[PDB]
Amino acid sequence: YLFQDEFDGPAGSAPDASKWAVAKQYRDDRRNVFLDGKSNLVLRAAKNGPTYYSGKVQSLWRGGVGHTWEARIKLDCLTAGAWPAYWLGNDDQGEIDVMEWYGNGNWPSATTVHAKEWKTHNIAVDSAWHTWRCQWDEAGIRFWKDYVDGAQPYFDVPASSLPDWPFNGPGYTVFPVFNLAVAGSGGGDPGPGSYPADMLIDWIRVW
Ligand SMILES: [Mg+2]
Repeated sequence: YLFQDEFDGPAGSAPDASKWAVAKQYRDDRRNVFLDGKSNLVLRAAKNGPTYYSGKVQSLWRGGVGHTWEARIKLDCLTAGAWPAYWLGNDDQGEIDVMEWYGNGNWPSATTVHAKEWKTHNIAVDSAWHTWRCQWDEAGIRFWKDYVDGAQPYFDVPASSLPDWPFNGPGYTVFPVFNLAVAGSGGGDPGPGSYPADMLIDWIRVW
């Protein structure tokens, strides 16, 4: 693999500090961002009195065009207020939102490519383990859920379809992000929700 983390390690420990920056409400607290000892990174949103704390990690590694990206994710957080997301970010222009689920009761879970000009596709996601695959090459960006050899992508965004396509710029790269947001537009009010809520990631691989 060009980049991977299998999130192996003792229960309660931090994700690999050579690969991830833990967002510092997000906090760098092992109660909210921790390896579970069973090969998963856990991002946990928890209520501390009136206040919610949760977790987010950003990859220190950035990858460019021509690769396939896949993560295995379990959403134990499909509740009001919660907003789990797996995305490939860029500081400047563009974003690949591989998988988002919204706790606001209004927006369907979806995959979205942003050029600046965006394309979105609704996805179903429940609380079971699923894999989420993104191939991003010169010609476009396409996606699979629970890939098996020869499966067709559920969503294909040709580079040509978005005139302001940033992704073929020289040296353009993206960083993987996993986060479990609470409230905001996508999460809605967490009051009626069930906390603590967990987003689990078994692995991310890029090749
Ligand atoms: Mg693992």
